[PDB]
Amino acid sequence: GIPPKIEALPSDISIDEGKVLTVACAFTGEPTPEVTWSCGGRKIHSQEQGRFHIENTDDLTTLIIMDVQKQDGGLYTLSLGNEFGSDSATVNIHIRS
Amino acid sequence: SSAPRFLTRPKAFVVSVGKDATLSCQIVGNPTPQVSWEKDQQPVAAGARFRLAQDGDLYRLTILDLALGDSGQYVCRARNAIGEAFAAVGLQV
Ligand SMILES: [Cl-]
Repeated sequence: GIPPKIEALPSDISIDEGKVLTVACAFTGEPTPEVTWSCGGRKIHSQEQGRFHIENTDDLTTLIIMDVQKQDGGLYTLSLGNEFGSDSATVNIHIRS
Repeated sequence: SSAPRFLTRPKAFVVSVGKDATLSCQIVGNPTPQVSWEKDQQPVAAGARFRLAQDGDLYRLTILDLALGDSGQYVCRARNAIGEAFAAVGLQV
């Protein structure tokens, strides 16, 4: 068994309103950990018809925020967890005019 | 036409300390993306320490004469008219 580890996630990222945002982060852990993206204690759900999308593989997580709006700005927390442990990391997403 | 996306996440190639090192990745987008790099939230200034280059969809940062001081979290930013794509790589020399 292997506990999970967030490889490398940026500290702060900035994007302009109306553009698409992509945050790709790699991870370790066996069995494959549960990827959980959250902002302000609220879990981000990969809604097909929505703006927010989460593309997850066995070794990589990708956060997608389409048509970025001012309200999306905040402290996003990527959190992995399996049978053998857990890891968390934060990305401060900033929105500009 | 297309927002930027990483085909390959930034990967580091190290031979040894004192020899050149490369953080490289494959990025697509339409218009073709502009790539910027930052070590520990401090942007990379091209010159003596670092050199930036790109062959087609392959973007590469070269760290000349690798030193222990080059260790840190390097963030690659692919930007275009449609969007931004971020991916990071931790270099530990
Ligand atoms: Cl940024």
